[PDB]
Amino acid sequence: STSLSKYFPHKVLQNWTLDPELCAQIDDILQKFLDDNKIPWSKKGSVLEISTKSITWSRKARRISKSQTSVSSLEGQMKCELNVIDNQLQCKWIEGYDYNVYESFCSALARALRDNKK
RNA sequence: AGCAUGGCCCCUGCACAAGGAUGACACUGCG
Repeated sequence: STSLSKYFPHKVLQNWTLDPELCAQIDDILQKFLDDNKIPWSKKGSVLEISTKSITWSRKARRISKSQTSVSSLEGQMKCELNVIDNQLQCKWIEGYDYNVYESFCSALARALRDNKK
């Protein structure tokens, strides 16, 4: 009953159920989301890799960029894999130490899924 | 899939704050 991770993030796979019309539009939704926020990504087979060096989708990030700030970046690096298995969209966190960037990306992705579907 | 704690995506906001909305959530505590 060891606890060497008594406060580490214990959720690393995020899943979203997808109806037929989501399953059909998942590709255009994903491309829009990723390219409208300038998010680096590449195809690694049946899987997408996202490698970010800084948060670029946050409202805070928009405030920092659209404003001339002394530091024009909110850094924090993270890698994650996007997949579709069993009519579910999965995002697995595969690299990084800051969980908040990965959960921030997940929250924005979830918002994208609710918006471009309704 | 309760209550507390917390942050996340979105809105207001020069910064720090403080709100608002909302859905997906989560470290641990009551247990």
